[PDB]
Amino acid sequence: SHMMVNPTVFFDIAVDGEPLGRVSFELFADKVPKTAENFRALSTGEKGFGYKGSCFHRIIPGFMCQGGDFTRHNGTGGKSIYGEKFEDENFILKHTGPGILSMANAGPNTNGSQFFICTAKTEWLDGKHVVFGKVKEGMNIVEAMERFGSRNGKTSKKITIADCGQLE
Repeated sequence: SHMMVNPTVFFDIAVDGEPLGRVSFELFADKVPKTAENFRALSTGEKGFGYKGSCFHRIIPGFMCQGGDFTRHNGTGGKSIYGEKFEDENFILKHTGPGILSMANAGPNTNGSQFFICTAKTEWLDGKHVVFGKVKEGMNIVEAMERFGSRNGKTSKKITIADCGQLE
């Protein structure tokens, strides 16, 4: 069969509570359905929990912006829609360049809710982080976010997902 149109999610980002702009993502539901569905549902909040009001805890210039720890706000928390953790679905897609959306994890088969947005090609992550989407619009907003990170990931201003959901 021919694929359905892949879903699209938005984040509205704020910096110290001041609006910055919107980033929207294509989710590769065609190729990585279970992992796309988790991120989609966490973005709408439809299971009773999710990304709205969470922070980007770890940002490294030249490398990636990381968020999705909506329970502990520091990289030690988060949960999936399936349970605390779920398996690596597949490694079909690779970390090819800026904009790629991929799962953060704590080793093999430990996906929760944490994710990162690449700002460069990061091929050393191929085969151990599941790639499941890409920025489709607002890569410039990710580049603005990026400036507020540092080599050790600590942010110099508070970067938050003020609002998020699905646009048709």
